[PDB]
Amino acid sequence: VLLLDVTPLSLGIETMGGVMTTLIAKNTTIPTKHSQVFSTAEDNQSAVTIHVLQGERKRAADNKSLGQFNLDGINPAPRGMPQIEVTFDIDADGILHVSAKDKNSGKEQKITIKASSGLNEDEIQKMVRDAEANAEADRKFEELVQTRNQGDHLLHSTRKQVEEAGDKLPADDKTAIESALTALETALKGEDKAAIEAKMQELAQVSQKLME
Amino acid sequence: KLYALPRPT
Repeated sequence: VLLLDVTPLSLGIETMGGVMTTLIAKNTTIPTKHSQVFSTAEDNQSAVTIHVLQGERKRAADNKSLGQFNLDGINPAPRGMPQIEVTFDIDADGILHVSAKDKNSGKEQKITIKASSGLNEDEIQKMVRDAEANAEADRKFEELVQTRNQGDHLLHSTRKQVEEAGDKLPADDKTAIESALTALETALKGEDKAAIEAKMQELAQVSQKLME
Repeated sequence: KLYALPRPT
């Protein structure tokens, strides 16, 4: 065939840190189904949101929002534990169906998106031109986030491990940590990846007695 | 591998 229907922009959802995680690649012939499993950003999280996006940018904010819904009734468990199956399916007439199911609870939710939604051709071109042009920055962003999320996590973990102990060591151990949890807390707010890792490391240091 | 979804409002 010399011609076929495709979905012209990548399709996905928003993941922790406000990054887009793709789910159907641009220029994928339709119809088509894809599924991917996800978890929860943090501990004891009973609900998630699924924000459906169209585009080629690493910033979820930079892409086109097709919609959203919540998935509730998830059993508060530790982060990474729940298994939330998300599925994007585009039928032959370009209708997009997005489902999310929590494998444990069996809780499921759904949204239907009209083929005509999203970005027009002019807008399509631009996206693509824009994505390419900002490739370096989108990369930088992505990693920034990957670091930010490791840190967020180190954060709750370190806090969980301390306020977990009694012989919190010479409390001088405890104190160095609190003073390092701050530095990190603050570093995190920045856009500078190195500074985050650099505080993660200092934190990793004055935590010997807690890592043990 | 494994991605992470955040909390609603």
